[PDB]
Amino acid sequence: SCSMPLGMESKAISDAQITASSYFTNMFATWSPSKARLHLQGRSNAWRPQVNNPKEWLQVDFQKTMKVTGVTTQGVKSLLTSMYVKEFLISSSQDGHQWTLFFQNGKVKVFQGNQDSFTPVVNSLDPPLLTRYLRIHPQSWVHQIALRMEVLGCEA
Repeated sequence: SCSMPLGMESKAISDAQITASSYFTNMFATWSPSKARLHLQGRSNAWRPQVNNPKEWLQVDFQKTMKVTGVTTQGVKSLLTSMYVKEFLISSSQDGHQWTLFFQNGKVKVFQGNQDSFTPVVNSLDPPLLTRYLRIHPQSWVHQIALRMEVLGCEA
């Protein structure tokens, strides 16, 4: 039951609720955090940080506690170039300042993400997170960090 899309694609999570450490901008496109939406089509249809390094993060504030049972991620093709995140970490917070990394067997879980530019990949959170804030941390990528995502779960 608890595997409903929490609103990235459908826009139930509005633009103001999605933030990042940085985003890439130029006069061809604006790859803002609010473009990080599963299946989004268009000119600048993903989040890209301004630099490619593992200190970058994308954040979603659900604005209330949600039960999170999984995440779906996708890359983008732009200007003939596929860009996707291959591996990533998840952290979560209830307040927004104190962040807990998602662990498995007593250390940080490294999620295996995408292997192409348009196939969505679902990763489960076991045990599920009860959380207001979720951050995704790119650890490895092909060509450029690029993300479109969905969060899966239910109300709590």
